[PDB]
Amino acid sequence: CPLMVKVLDAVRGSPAINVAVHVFRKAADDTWEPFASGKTSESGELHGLTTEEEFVEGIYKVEIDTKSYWKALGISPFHEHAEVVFTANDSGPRRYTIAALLSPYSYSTTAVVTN
Amino acid sequence: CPLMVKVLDAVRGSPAINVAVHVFRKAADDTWEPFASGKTSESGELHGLTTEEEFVEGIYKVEIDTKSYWKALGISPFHEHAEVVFTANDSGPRRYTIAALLSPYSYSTTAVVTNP
Amino acid sequence: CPLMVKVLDAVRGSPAINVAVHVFRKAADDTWEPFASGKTSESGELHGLTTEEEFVEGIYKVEIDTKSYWKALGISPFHEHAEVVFTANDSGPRRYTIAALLSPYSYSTTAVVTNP
Amino acid sequence: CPLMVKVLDAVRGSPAINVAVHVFRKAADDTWEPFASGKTSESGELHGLTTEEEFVEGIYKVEIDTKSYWKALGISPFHEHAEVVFTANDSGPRRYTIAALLSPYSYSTTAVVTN
Ligand SMILES: O=C(O)[C@H]1O[C@@H](Oc2cc(O)cc(/C=C/c3ccc(O)cc3)c2)[C@H](O)[C@@H](O)[C@@H]1O
Ligand SMILES: O=C(O)[C@H]1O[C@@H](Oc2cc(O)cc(/C=C/c3ccc(O)cc3)c2)[C@H](O)[C@@H](O)[C@@H]1O
Repeated sequence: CPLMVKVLDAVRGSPAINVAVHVFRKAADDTWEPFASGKTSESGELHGLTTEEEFVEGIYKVEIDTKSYWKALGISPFHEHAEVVFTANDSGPRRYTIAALLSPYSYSTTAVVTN
Repeated sequence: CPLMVKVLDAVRGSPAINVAVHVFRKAADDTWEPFASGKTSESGELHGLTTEEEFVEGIYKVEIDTKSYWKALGISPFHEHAEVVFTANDSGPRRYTIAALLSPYSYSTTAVVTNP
Repeated sequence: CPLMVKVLDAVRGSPAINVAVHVFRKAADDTWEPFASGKTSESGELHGLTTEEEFVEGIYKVEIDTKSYWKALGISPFHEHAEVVFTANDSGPRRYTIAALLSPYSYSTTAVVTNP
Repeated sequence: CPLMVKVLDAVRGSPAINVAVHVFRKAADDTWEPFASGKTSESGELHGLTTEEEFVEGIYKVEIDTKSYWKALGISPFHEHAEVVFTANDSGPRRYTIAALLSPYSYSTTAVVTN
């Protein structure tokens, strides 16, 4: 599992559950091609997006659909989505975790890249 | 000034200086049209991107060129750019400050929205 | 103004208003002596805590009373207060801005340190 | 394990390893009594601090020794330590995770409280 996503809710102090996540890969023509998607689990995690074989070097975009999350909780949020855009590099460690901490008017995202 | 950007560097404890910022607006055909651009000052602020008249309702993307910023400092960061996407002015005109706190493998962003 | 505090509310996208702030300084005997206190303005800023003369070298604790802030808004938060502890002025006088971004189960804080 | 700590490094994009963590409980006289301590693991985590039986309601302080962490990496940091002060409440979910994301001049901490 070379790419995982973890999403946390800073208002409730919980994992952010049932958040839609869409991953795209940047194509040669510089458009964003759908790559993988899913919804976060009860633990705020989304595993199984891709495989080592398919996750080649390139630029990827992870879009986290924060607006729908907040609206489902009855809260009015600022963003349309949270977006994380990065280059996958083979010279780095093998596993990418993209973590995001959500608030209605803010977020904070880090990458944890490990062997 | 209805849209302003503030960027801080969490490594050095300073304003993030000379950070390029490109703003796009979603057009009727659903693509991202270039809207305004600039770079942060010595105070990490970017003023004067647009005007009240031009900043109409829509969906805007503020791309903060964090990779270019880190590379110019000779460091290899993780993200390409921090993107902030939001609907603006859909309850009338507001003033928006988009703030970002940058580290090489992480960034934070928040919005401060005021009603003049 | 060598020590200033800025607090933002990540729930409402606004300055955090009327947030109490207590600053302590570690005394020679190792306890936390009260140093200055104030509350944030309508802009979420707190100026005038101290002076250049009084703000000598030392270890300072800035306690931001986030629980009191959230409770006054009728919400039940997780932390008691955000504490920011740092050595100041140990390479000569500097100006410090302590910024904090608050949510009920989370907060961020960064420092901006400038040399006049 | 009612209390866990997770520490991440926002400069390196990694877990923060071998970070000292000290937990205190606020005593009746309002002093801070040592309660539990340890160093984060290779995954940036510290488990086994306490037990359900010992972790009673009260105010706790988790001090993360960030200054030593940064200095060991050759980096000059701003803070003496990161401090997380909170009330443990039995009406809430059973497990507290205190997460912290470190930079030299900044940090960000959340609580994930789950069943
Ligand atoms: O199940 C697991 O292995 C772990 O899940 C962990 O949850 C995570 C996992 C992860 O890869 C990253 C985070 C990141 C927290 C974070 C905190 C602040 C911020 O600005 C951004 C992110 C939390 C729990 O914190 C830990 O307590 C548990 O053990
Ligand atoms: O628009 C607003 O109401 C306010 O936003 C403010 O934006 C700032 C300015 C500043 O000096 C620091 C900050 C700190 C932002 C911050 C962002 C992310 C984080 O994790 C921690 C702090 C924000 C402007 O300083 C103020 O002039 C304006 O008024």
